[PDB]
Amino acid sequence: SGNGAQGTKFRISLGLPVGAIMNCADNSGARNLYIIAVKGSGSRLNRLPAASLGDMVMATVKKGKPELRKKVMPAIVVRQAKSWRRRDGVFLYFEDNAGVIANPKGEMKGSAITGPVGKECADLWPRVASNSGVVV
Amino acid sequence: MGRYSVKRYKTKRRTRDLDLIYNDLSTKESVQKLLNQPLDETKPGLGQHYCIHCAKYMETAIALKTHLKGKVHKRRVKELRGVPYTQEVSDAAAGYNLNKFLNRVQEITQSVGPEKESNEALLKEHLDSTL
Amino acid sequence: SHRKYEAPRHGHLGFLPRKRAASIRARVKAFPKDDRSKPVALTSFLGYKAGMTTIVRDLDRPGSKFHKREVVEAVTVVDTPPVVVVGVVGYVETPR
Amino acid sequence: MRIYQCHFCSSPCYPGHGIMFVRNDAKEFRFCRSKCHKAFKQRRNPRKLKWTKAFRKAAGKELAVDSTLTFAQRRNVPVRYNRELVATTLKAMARIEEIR
Amino acid sequence: RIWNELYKVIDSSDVVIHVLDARDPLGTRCKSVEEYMKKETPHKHLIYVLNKCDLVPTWVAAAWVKHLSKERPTLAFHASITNSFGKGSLIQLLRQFSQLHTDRKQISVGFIGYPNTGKSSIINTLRKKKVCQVAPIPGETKVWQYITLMKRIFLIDCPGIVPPSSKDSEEDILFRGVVRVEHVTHPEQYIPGVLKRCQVKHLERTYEISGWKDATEFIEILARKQGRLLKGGEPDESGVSKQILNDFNRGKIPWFVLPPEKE
Amino acid sequence: PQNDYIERHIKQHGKRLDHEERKRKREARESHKISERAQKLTGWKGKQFAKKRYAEKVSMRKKIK
Amino acid sequence: MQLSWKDIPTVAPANDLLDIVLNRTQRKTPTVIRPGFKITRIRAFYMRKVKYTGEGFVEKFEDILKGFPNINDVHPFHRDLMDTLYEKNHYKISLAAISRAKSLVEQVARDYVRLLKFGQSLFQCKQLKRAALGRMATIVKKLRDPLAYLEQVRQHIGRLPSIDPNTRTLLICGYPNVGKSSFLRCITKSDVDVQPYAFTTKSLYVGHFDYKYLRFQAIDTPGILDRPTEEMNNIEMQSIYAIAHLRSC
Amino acid sequence: SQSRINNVLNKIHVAQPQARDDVKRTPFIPESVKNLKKYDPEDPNRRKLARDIEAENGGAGVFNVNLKDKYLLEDDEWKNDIMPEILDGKNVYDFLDPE
Amino acid sequence: MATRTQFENSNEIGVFSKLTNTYCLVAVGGSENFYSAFEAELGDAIPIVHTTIAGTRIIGRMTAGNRRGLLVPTQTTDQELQHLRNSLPDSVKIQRVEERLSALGNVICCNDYVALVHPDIDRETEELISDVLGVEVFRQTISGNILVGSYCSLSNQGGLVHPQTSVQDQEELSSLLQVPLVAGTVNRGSSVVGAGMVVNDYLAVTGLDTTAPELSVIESIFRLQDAQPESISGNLRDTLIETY
Amino acid sequence: HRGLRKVACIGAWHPAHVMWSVARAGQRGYHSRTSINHKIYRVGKGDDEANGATSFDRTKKTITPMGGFVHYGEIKNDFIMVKGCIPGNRKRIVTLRKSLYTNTSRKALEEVSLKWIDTASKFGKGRFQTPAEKHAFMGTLKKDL
RNA sequence: UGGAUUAACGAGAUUCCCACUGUCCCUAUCUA
Ligand SMILES: Nc1nc2c(ncn2[C@@H]2O[C@H](COP(=O)(O)OP(=O)(O)OP(=O)(O)O)[C@@H](O)[C@H]2O)c(=O)[nH]1
Ligand SMILES: Nc1nc2c(ncn2[C@@H]2O[C@H](COP(=O)(O)OP(=O)(O)OP(=O)(O)O)[C@@H](O)[C@H]2O)c(=O)[nH]1
Ligand SMILES: [Mg+2]
Ligand SMILES: [Mg+2]
Ligand SMILES: [Zn+2]
Ligand SMILES: [Zn+2]
Repeated sequence: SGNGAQGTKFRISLGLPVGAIMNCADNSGARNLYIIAVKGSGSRLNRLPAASLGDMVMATVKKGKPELRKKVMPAIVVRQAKSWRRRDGVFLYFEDNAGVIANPKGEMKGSAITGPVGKECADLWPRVASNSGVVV
Repeated sequence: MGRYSVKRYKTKRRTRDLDLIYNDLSTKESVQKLLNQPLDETKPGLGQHYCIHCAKYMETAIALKTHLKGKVHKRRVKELRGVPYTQEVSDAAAGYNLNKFLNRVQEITQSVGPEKESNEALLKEHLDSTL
Repeated sequence: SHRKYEAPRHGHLGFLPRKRAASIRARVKAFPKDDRSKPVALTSFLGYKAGMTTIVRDLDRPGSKFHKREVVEAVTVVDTPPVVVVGVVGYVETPR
Repeated sequence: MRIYQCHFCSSPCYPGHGIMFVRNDAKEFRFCRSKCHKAFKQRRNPRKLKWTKAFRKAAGKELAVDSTLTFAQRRNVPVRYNRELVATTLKAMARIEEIR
Repeated sequence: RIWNELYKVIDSSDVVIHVLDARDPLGTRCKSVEEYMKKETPHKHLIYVLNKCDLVPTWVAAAWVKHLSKERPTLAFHASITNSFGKGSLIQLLRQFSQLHTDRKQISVGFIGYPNTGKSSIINTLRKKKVCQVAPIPGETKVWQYITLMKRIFLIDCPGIVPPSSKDSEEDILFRGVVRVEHVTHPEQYIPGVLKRCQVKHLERTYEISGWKDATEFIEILARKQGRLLKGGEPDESGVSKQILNDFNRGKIPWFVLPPEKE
Repeated sequence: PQNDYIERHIKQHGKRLDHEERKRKREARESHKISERAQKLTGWKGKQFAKKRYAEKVSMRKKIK
Repeated sequence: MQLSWKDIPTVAPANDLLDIVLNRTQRKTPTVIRPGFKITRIRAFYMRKVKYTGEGFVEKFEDILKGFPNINDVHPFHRDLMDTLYEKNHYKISLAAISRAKSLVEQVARDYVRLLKFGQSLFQCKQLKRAALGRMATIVKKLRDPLAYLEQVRQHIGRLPSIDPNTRTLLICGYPNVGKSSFLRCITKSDVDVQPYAFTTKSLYVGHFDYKYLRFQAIDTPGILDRPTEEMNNIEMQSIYAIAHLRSC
Repeated sequence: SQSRINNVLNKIHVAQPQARDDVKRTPFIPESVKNLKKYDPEDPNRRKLARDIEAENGGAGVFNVNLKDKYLLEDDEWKNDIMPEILDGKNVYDFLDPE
Repeated sequence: MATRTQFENSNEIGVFSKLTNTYCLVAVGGSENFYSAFEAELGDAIPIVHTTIAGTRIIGRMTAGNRRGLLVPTQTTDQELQHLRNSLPDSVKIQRVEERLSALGNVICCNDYVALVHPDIDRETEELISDVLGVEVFRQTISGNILVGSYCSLSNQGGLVHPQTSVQDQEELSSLLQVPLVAGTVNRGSSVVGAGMVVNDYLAVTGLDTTAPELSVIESIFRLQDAQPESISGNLRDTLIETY
Repeated sequence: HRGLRKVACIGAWHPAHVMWSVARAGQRGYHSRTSINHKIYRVGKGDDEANGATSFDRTKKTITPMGGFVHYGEIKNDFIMVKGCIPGNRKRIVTLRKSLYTNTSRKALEEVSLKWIDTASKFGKGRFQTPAEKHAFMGTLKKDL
């Protein structure tokens, strides 16, 4: 889960195992991200932790603002590029994996997200539904 | 399904959906903006020397000089010729929003396409003047 | 020596032995118990499984995320023509 | 409950069929099936593939600009749910199907 | 595993030579071992050799000894297998020290210090053959060993040590060559560090380099000039950063720091 | 709550209506609960208990002498 | 930390600390070793016992050190407050005793393990085990008085209120039996005594109240008698240091 | 401080501008709120306030609310009817329109 | 009349509610506590609508509208479009839009006379808003911050902007609006101002932890309680400059 | 060496036996299971025209998908529509018993009200629910004139 | 203090970066 995620999140596919390199979506200056652990994971021998859309992970800027590295910050996925199943049945998917940086309560670091954002992620976190312009 | 098609047209290896390309070619200010393109450092040519019909960053002046005179770029030049297959093509070819289809194709056949072709002409002349 | 890392057992031991059934008609082993004041009513019914299809239903599931929203999901279709009675059988309870 | 026309096949795709791809320009391309999904991926031309309504309806095959084919505009002004209106609609829809 | 051999040579040694490097003695001392030495075994006197002196001009080669000899011998000596200036101050100091223990039948003496300071090199210059490996690689020798010379002064060396403080450095840890530059995944995030440490003149004089600013532009300049470009066209930043740091360590770029000057 | 708040509470409202007949009976019953814990309490809790009670009886003998 | 430290675990008295840590090393380590096993296995058995016991004590102590509010160099108001309250001298010297004991038990373990890697028989190593553990035991048995003091200082400072030194304040002071607490109880939501006797309180009582949508704290003090600043109480020097440091009406 | 006064001048100095045209702009207060009497938590003569409905029906996670039953049509009788939403194909709504 | 409340356990009232001088849209999550708090003072004067936009609860930041009419995004389904249609009376010209960006509530902050709009809105919409909403549009940006929807609340009385609005840009915006502005802050220091409160000509609902200072300042600018007409903003200068 | 799709250490030193819980190879499938708590969505009449139609679809169609079910004929008699799967493949005889207790889950009290019953073809990727639809969409063919 | 610090070549030894991938998450399917 994570704190600040309003309401319960059903299960969607797991597109971003640990080691994935997604994009940074907001205008915080970070250019891309790296996932080092996904919060709320399970616990199973050999099962790589994996991240879905709307999840909150622990990312590190692999390349970006020269003044942001060496630290690890909570990130929130907003695109996935692995066909997940919407409920009113249609398997949809995106063009690439991308997330936004937020302080652990859920509040945006940057100011505006560029690109479409998952409807499920925007529904779950109410601070993406405020700093997003294109809800899927 | 085998290897070529998948390890080429994978979601990590996309082109730029030539409806976007044609949109970017219709309007003169977009032509000039994507043509000047203040220097960046990741893209291979570092900004300049970039084909606007395709979506590729040719490395150098000579590289683009030859790229324009080829069968790939000519293939895409002819690919970008007519109405670029909006969703409304596929939704009016089934008896739905046929009026929106007609208005759009009317605009293209009468108002937008002339400026598009005129601008690809002017862009060719500019590519020459630089090259 | 003990075990280094722990993982649950692979499989379920309640379902053993994993052997072919005794028949195709799997048998009912327990019946809704009884009540000798309800009107007589059957407790079981046997039919034939025929395929599986899809459905979209509107959800009235208060307090749920999909309240007043549509939901698509699968259904099985079992083909159950009328069943017809041919005998009765009575069972007495013995200390065996 | 909003039957969509495949972006490529122009067929109908009912709830639960096919895949949808959302472009970074936020355009939802729906597909009737994997044939059309993969042809889209390979970037073919639905106006040069011979088996698809885009090619037909504007390649000399079955007609397009017809007085029957002007009743299916996506309505964006939703007025009022009148019962007699629904009744006349239900008659007229089958009438249209037969005439076309 | 390392501090073990360290105390093995401290105990089996009749005297200790704490090899510093000329370019940064105040950073490669970090003693907290002499405090232990003086008190648990006072009869070993911690000679100092300031190795790789030439990378420090004669001026600082005097300044860095003038205010430390007031503690220990402190014989600053750059090592070299044909021209080793600084050996004719210590090859006889240690030997007279050997004579002093005339009721010992021998003497055994041991080298200590940071890794990649020059201990194997000092053995090899005082012996005149590569009996131990010289290697720009920081951790080259991984076990102590005895070495015979003069049949009275036995010599021993140990692998390098780092007083484990969780403070005062990560960047100067990387700047002393103790960890190989093939074991850090972030090699370009310290090029700003080298460009804040060393000034711009010798940066310009070395490669040479294009007229520049901005260590990131510096790295792209290096790479476009060197032909370290990947598949179009963004060049090998990791590789060029690793080269700049190999330069930094092996001493292909001049550097030093200044103490209180000539009074 | 600032200072000695439970004591201010006890003086203002009181204790449970039966905190006295519970304490009394707990005490009177501890005499029984001591032997129960001595005839049960196997295996090193019995050792700790026995050594502790030996300590106690020693201290009480010290005190009365 | 600051502002009503209530985050300090609990200081079990010395016999209970001994019980807790020793029983813990008895339960959470293997306890069956036979004379027949390899001498390496025996040495390892007893090494693990000693190191584990050391770690357990050390964490029990490190908790107290990292927990207590660290009287000196916090804020002069609170510094002098716990001065008048819990005897600054005793405070610092008790906590220092605890730090010394922590170092001592770390040393005990780190010597006896270096020893045990030279034991040669189950009996030699069993004797070393009992020896190190008994030395740690007396080291801790010394700590009777510090811990008995710390339990009460903890159960007191936890209750102790939290007045910010700098927000808008309102101090209430004067002689006993005059009406300090009457005013406080009559102005702001609190529970302070009103009974007709002299020292109707014995420590600083607080109460917030709002004004212009802003927060103002009010502080009733016990009060002062004549007391020519030579003889006073921990009752009076609290009001003293309050009226001193806190800057308001 | 002499770097915070100017910083808070933002929120201090708020503009009453000049309306920059001839046109007018007024607060639209509906007549429907005037006669509306304020709500009371104590008085028994307070409104029904559908929280009361979901409490007395009822359950905070069980009340199946009637999302119909409050919308304004010609006759209420067919407010509890159904929209067809589809036919032999070609979803109904796209053909629905007056005339 | 500055009636703080809380969606299920969130203070961002503006992302789960949409309020105007003729109707209200509230999400259908969970229970009728939020909606009951609305109906507590809104009552029966203005129509309330339990609703859903594209099958989510975030409606206040997907729709956008004034008392002349409503404007809903693309991906709303026709069924819920019809639900809104029946629910609201005839005046509210509900209408879908075809747009590049769905979150209209974050790109158009509006009131019954004028609507600022995110810069890259299209021309068809630039005139469609005039068509239905009944205003005049100006592309803008609230002090660099694009997405004018969630960084400048607004009513027919005055507007509240996120605290980093510079004074000169504030003068430009106030000239555009012909009505006051205040660089506000809600919910213990949430920059996003429009997405933490909903407000109109007789009411404002903000979060719960919105402290009394900020509640009081917005009350002064919005002239809700009786009566605080924008001079009390200068009356309370004895507090707002000390608190910072 | 000597196999990879297996288990490596099928036993400790002691015992000198394989325990009944080591999970070796052998017959999979054809067991006799019992799923519980399956919801009955629709009891379809057998004489009725327009089964697969609801109060929304209102297009006359029966629940047999185009070209019948696969490896099974078409539906004619009274049927049951159960949410989810059910053990056993098509053509197989299943038994439906009723619930053995009083389920206290609101998923047992809720009322289902379907909206549309997919009746496309299951034999290949079908897209039209009725042959009338298929015909209307494709238009006439060479054969019919 | 009369014997000392290196291109090319390499089935030589070690470490690393790019491309790439069923090595792995986590297995699935086909052919002889
Ligand atoms: N310029 C210069 N380089 C030196 C000098 N001494 C040693 N070096 C070089 O620096 C490297 C240091 O490696 P070593 O000779 O092994 O000395 P070290 O510091 O003990 O390194 P390790 O033995 O591996 O711990 C050597 O390989 C030489 O190449 C010196 O005096 N001047
Ligand atoms: N009638 C009357 N009596 C008052 C008034 N103010 C104070 N008093 C008297 O003062 C008493 C209040 O006692 P406290 O407020 O406890 O004074 P205190 O004992 O110094 O309180 P502490 O310092 O907290 O211990 C009341 O019982 C009154 O007798 C007043 O305004 N009217
Ligand atoms: Mg070295
Ligand atoms: Mg009193
Ligand atoms: Zn080209
Ligand atoms: Zn096809």
